[PDB]
Amino acid sequence: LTYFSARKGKRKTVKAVIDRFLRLHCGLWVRRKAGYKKKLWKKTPARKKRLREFVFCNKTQSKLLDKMTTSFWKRRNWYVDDPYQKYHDRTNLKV
Amino acid sequence: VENEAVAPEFTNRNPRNLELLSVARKERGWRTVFPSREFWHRLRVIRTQHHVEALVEHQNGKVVVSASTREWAIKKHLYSTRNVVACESIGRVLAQRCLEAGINFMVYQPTPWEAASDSMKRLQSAMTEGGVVLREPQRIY
Amino acid sequence: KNLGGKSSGRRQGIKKMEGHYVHAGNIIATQRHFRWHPGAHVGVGKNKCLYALEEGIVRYTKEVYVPHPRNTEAVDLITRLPKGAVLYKTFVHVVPAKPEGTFKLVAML
Amino acid sequence: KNILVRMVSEAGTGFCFNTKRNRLREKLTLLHYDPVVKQRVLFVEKKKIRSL
Amino acid sequence: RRTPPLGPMPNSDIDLSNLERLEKYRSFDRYRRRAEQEAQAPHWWRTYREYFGRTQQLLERKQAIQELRANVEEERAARLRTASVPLDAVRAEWERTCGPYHKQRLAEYYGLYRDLFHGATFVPRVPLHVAYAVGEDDLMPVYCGNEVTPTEAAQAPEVTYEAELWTLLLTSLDGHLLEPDAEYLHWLLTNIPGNRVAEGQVTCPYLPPFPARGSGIHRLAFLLFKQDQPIDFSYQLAQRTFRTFDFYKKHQETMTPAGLSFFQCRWDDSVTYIFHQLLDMREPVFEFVRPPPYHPKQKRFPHRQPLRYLDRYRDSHEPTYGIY
Amino acid sequence: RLQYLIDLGRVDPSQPIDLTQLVNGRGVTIQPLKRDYGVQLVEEGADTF
Amino acid sequence: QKRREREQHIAECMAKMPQMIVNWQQQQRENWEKAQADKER
Amino acid sequence: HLATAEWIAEPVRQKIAITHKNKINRLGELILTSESSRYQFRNLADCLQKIRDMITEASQKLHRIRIENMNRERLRQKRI
RNA sequence: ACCUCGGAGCAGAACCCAACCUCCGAGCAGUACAUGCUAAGACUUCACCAGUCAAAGCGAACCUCAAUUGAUCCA
Ligand SMILES: [Mg+2]
Ligand SMILES: [Mg+2]
Ligand SMILES: [Mg+2]
Repeated sequence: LTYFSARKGKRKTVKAVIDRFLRLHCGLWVRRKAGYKKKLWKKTPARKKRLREFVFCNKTQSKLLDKMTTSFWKRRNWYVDDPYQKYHDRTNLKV
Repeated sequence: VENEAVAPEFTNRNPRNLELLSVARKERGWRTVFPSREFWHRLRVIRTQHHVEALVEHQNGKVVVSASTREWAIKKHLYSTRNVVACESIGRVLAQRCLEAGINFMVYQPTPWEAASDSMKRLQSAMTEGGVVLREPQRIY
Repeated sequence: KNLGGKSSGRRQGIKKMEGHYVHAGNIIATQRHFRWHPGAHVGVGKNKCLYALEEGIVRYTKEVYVPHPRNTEAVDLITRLPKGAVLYKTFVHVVPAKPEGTFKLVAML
Repeated sequence: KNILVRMVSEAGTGFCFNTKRNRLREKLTLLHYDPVVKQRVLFVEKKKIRSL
Repeated sequence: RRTPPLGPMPNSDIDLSNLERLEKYRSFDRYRRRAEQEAQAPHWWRTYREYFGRTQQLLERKQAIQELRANVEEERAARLRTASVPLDAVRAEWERTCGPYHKQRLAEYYGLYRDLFHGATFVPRVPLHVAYAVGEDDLMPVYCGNEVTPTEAAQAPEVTYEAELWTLLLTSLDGHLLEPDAEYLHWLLTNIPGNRVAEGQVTCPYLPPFPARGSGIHRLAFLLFKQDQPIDFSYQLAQRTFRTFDFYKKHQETMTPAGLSFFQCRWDDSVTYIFHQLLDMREPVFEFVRPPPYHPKQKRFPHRQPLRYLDRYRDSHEPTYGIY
Repeated sequence: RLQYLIDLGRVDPSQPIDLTQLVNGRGVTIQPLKRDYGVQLVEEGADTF
Repeated sequence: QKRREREQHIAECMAKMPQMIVNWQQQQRENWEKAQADKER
Repeated sequence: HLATAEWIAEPVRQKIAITHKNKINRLGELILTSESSRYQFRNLADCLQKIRDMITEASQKLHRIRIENMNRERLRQKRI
């Protein structure tokens, strides 16, 4: 990525990352599964049910996506009727 | 009140308790092997050379209710202990014996030739007309 | 002139050895042909994989194999046997740990 | 040899689903299940999507 | 590294050199028979069972059936399969001959012996008959293991049995509210002359059965005792509680059990009447509570799980707002 | 939160509570860039209000 | 109005459905009879 | 207390006194709860809605029990 | 000559194990149209991506085969 831009001297986000992923405020990245809309005629319904899911990301995938976006994308967002809003705070972890 | 000192956890040690709430486990497994062990009560017909025999069992193999023709009460009113009349007779007798045992649901699983025998169709018609449903309610999870 | 044969290991075999506590739905063992058969409280997938249907402890036994009468392969294998000959297989059982619920006092009406 | 066709529901409409059928046999009509009507309904095939 | 088998291996003795000289299972059914026999035998490997477990009679019977098959309508009816059986004769003669062993099976299956006598099995020789009055027309009979409502069992039953002293006992093997071991009796009539019941010393008088709501299905024991020498004995549920084992231990010298009939009860509205009216307490209501579902330990990064994973581990389904 | 602000003198309930009074009591920080369109009341703490 | 036209159209087609199913299964039996009659030759 | 409730009609008090008899106390009190929310407004509203549902429905697993009752009546076929 | 996928030996008994090592194969076909929708718990080709299995539930009846395949963007 660009660590220091030529105009501002700031970091830049990679906009592929924003275009594909969802950062929850607790640090979890949500994604969509690869091939969830390809060749559905030859996939069993169990597999199609698996592909139509919002799948969390790895730890190192998560840290790779944190480094590729900026602090704007890491921020609390109090939207109006947000579908994912109950998934931001992390309930009831025992580490 | 001394009278209403109730333990917070009721203990019912009726063996047939959980099976009559249709809550108790059936042995779900055994899919490569005949017959299925998934029942609470099984009706097992034993047709020997000479005698027709009818059992009602648990999964334990504890025979709950039997009716054989090797029994003077039923044998003497019969012509031959092995024919279709023997099976209709042992179906009436078995069904009447099972209503008074508080058993209302068996499973009968025959081989596909014993299914299409006349004497077991007559046995099943005797059981169903007697008052016993030959199909268990599902387990409530 | 020997092309192909570069397939990797399937990583099959037993996942829960005997004595292991097992929760409901755990895969006990994945096989490619029936090395182990489902016994008490053990289910089978389309891939011949043995999973668990109750929570309990896995046990392996040796039992009499009596196939379903509509299974003409194994049934035709039966009728060729001599008169004492009885087939055995190894089965997998889950001995269920918990009771399936208790009665508890709710209210003194 | 086979064709992937779409099947359009006759009622509770706008519902399609794809099937395979031979190049040579007739135009399929089926009884599939509409989750919009939530019933089994005749579907009629309307367009071949791809000759697999 | 082979270790040799402990006992004999199966399929050893039949394993010969000439299989084609050995006659085979032509069928499926014979293999199922032999196979079940080998299932029931004790083995040395680990099996499923380890973990989840006079002359005048034959004379009159031979002449009786020989006279029975000789009639032409019996043969003609039986070959046209329109012959039937009188169920009543079979019922009463079953009450006479081999009924006691079958009532022994039903008492062993319903756990009356492991609970009522700590495993001391016996045989109910006396064909006892108990029935509850259902109005004035008909009456609900008590056979071994029946279902009878506590409305039908509101009033003390009619007891008839063909015999010649006696002590009759009713208990509720499971209906005890406090102790998981004892049982509330319902009526204990003693020193009974012959086969009339009313002239018995009513020591503990009749309660109806009271199973609590949602506490499952209860079994209720009618013991009937051969008494030799007439002995003297002895709505508070601290007073209806005893155990039939160590009760019978005090009196087993000149008294032996001779009759059973037991039945099931569930809740009914009459049991509301029993708890409120004549016991004078609030009724306890039970519910069958299943154990909470296993979920594994929650991870920081639940890799590849769906988004539903975060809901397995929450406890409120309402928007929490935190410090704001 | 708002009961908390009223108890500690930071928001005077004997006057109208506009958004300026929640800002000047520093009860709520709202930033119009980052496109906050204001405050939403939240049912948390409805009992004991 | 969009919702009413869709809902009305679905309700009409569903009113016409069971007759179309019975006609369809009769056509299936014609494929049974004609198929098996073509099997004989 | 269901018996003294002037604000429910007498036939509706009988229908409630019969259908919801498993909620009625020893003291004749219809008792009904809600633990569906963290907010006691929403649980109180759930309780009151249960009551209004009982009056509107009162103004205007079973299968096993059907069979066990039919067989209990087949053994009831025993007169004097 | 090959390049991807699967079976067997090497690699004898949990898993894994190479080679321009030894032998077979695959790039489909057939049936069904609830091959619907949901969902505990798991396995996993040594990562990831992909893959697999699945009870309970709602709704209904009363898939075989080993491989049988192709990401993203764009149309
Ligand atoms: Mg290989
Ligand atoms: Mg390799
Ligand atoms: Mg791995």
